[PDB]
Amino acid sequence: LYSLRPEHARERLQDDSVETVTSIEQAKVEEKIQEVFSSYKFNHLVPRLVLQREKHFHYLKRGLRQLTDAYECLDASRPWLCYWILHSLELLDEPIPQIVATDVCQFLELCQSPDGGFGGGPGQYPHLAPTYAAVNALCIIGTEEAYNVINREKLLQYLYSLKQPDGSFLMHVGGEVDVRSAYCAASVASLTNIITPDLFEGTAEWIARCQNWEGGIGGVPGMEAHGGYTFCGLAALVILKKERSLNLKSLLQWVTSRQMRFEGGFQGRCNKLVDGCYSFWQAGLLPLLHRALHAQGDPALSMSHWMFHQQALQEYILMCCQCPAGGLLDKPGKSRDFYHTCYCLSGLSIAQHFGSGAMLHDVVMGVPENVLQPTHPVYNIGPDKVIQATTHFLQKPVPGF
Amino acid sequence: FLSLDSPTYVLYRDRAEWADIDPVPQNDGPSPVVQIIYSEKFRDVYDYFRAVLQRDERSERAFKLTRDAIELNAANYTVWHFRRVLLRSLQKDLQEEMNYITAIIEEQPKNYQVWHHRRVLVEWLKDPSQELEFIADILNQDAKNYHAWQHRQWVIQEFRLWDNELQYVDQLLKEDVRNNSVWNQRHFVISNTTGYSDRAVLEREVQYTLEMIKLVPHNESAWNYLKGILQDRGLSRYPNLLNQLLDLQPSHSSPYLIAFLVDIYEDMLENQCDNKEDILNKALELCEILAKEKDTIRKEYWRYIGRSLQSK
Ligand SMILES: Cn1cncc1CN(Cc1cccc(C#N)c1)c1ccc(C#N)c(-c2cccc3ccccc23)c1
Ligand SMILES: CC(C)CCCC(C)CCCC(C)C[C@@H](O)P(=O)(O)O
Ligand SMILES: [Zn+2]
Repeated sequence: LYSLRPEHARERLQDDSVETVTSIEQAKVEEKIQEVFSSYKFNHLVPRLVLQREKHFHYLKRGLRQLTDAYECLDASRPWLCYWILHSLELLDEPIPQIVATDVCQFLELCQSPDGGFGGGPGQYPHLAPTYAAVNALCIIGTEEAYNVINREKLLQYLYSLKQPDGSFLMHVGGEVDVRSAYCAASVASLTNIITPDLFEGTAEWIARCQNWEGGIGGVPGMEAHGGYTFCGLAALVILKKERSLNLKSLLQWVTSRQMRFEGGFQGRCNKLVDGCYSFWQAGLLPLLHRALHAQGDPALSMSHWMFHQQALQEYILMCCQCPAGGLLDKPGKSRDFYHTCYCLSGLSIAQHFGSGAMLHDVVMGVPENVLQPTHPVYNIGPDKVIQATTHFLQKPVPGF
Repeated sequence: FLSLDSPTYVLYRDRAEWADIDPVPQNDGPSPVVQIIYSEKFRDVYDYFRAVLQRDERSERAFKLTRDAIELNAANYTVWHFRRVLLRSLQKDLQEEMNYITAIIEEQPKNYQVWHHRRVLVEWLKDPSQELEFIADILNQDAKNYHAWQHRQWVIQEFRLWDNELQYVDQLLKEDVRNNSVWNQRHFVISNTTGYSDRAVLEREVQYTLEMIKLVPHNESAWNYLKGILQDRGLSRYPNLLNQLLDLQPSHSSPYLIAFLVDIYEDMLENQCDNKEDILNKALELCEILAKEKDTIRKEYWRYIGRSLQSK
């Protein structure tokens, strides 16, 4: 294993002797991680990287049905819990009973607002986040029923209701603005095929202004480059087919710099700590960047791997972010939740599968049973579900008015 | 009026002034999913919120109730909304409210609604007089709270309060030169006040940056900054660059020095330069070192740069 190797111990932090709050914390994680790494040597067992698929499955299976009051803090993001769970399973190649799916369908319907879009739960004002989640969900299911839950004509209205003159969107009426909204909108609109000609007028330009001196993209123009926002941006641009609106070069150098040389995982921001979730938000940018670059005929592109250490990331996830009881997590010590479960797995899969036209060099760490189903680098749902959905809605007319 | 935490706090259902209203319960459908098991308390407060909201009862009692509903789940933007409606309708003292939100933020400096709520207030009052001090406090407990910084940048731009921010930046950088947010902020500030076209400024900036580098050679921010302010105009327009950098090879080396060099070399090629051939070689060798020995975590990238460096 790349991480368990002896020279890898040189990738340890260089404090420069000038210790700051940042050094301190980093160093802290590094030790906690080292331990996990050396877990094997101390105990005298052969290291065997295994994905506790069953344990995860029972965890997810359960949550899809009910959660403890510890989840009250999310009472406004239910569609999300749907998605997360409904995707993890999806990745775990687990089943979505034709009855459970229905209930979901039925529940989401209750979340759907009469003004279009979705709310965090029944009776809540529509919001782009839950909306993005709801849709993905329905898609993951992918049945006449699921698809038919989505009111396209209303979706558009809503979408337009949040559209801003400078090209950005609000997350919700009277709500804040940041890239999330752009990606949210683009994702749902495209999938459902409701993109009118002016819908995203100037949006690409707004997103473009979010890219800063770091090469990364921030929440709003002027802000620090951030993994979560960077994905939203790029992805958003890919959907609109305008990735070129950015300086992909520096973008590339920024993301790639986000992988922790010692930990293997990614960090959301330069000089921040590793965090499982960024296994997707950050790592997913590469597949996106591949297309983009390949799109402008880039010869120097690999035909077998992503421009990031697929190995290291798989190790990190597998070794460090798995919860014995099931569920994945931020980092050792951190508690489990469906968000990280959903994204660690998403990262894994990204790390396990490459493509580039007709190439297909998968890379599965440890037990081959560890391989996951593939996920779309833009929507973060099964590429088959994506294709399946868009085409279904494709046979509907864009709600012109 | 009655704290969620008073030992003497209590169920609305159980309240005398709350008997003229029938608690509207949540409707999760006959066959629930991701259904949360709320505390009798949590359920109490919200069943009642559903009602007041549903009635659109714009009353003082409702007002006080959103407070409880927010404390129970500060992320509930719907309640946050209705609260703003009540603020306008009941015509509530906003500064009073400012204090409220101020305390809430101290408690959940990472919630999205709270910060937005505050921005609305400030907007309403057109009064930024408290912001920079408040923010500083929060950044004092977490020098990297994305929201705080975001909020600060809004206050600075909107109300054109640029005068002492660089000073602030310098302060924080002294506290943790590795604080990427500050480096960013630094860029935010200068680029919006004087800009980097000013020779003197430019020089000042790099000088300073070269210092921090030649002080904590493995701190990446400084490097990205130096690269940032430079790269927009061409590293290769910068002769001594390569050299001074070259001097730090044995004295302040890191894969960053190497990457930077590789970067310079790139531009020195884009603009065409004598010895280019050699330059290309020197560059490719660095690519490999970084790829093979110096910074293998991104070997995919480093070799890709080697290949690109071939075509162009
Ligand atoms: C501390 N930390 C380290 N790593 C992550 C975190 C924080 N945490 C995890 C979070 C919060 C609430 C519930 C769950 C779950 N399950 C997960 C965060 C932090 C910021 C954001 C943002 N933006 C999100 C987030 C992203 C995407 C969809 C969401 C839907 C609902 C709520 C939050 C969502 C989550
Ligand atoms: C489509 C989406 C809702 C995408 C959300 C993507 C994100 C994970 C965004 C992260 C939001 C922010 C500002 C997080 C920061 O607080 P931190 O870097 O501390 O995690
Ligand atoms: Zn995380």
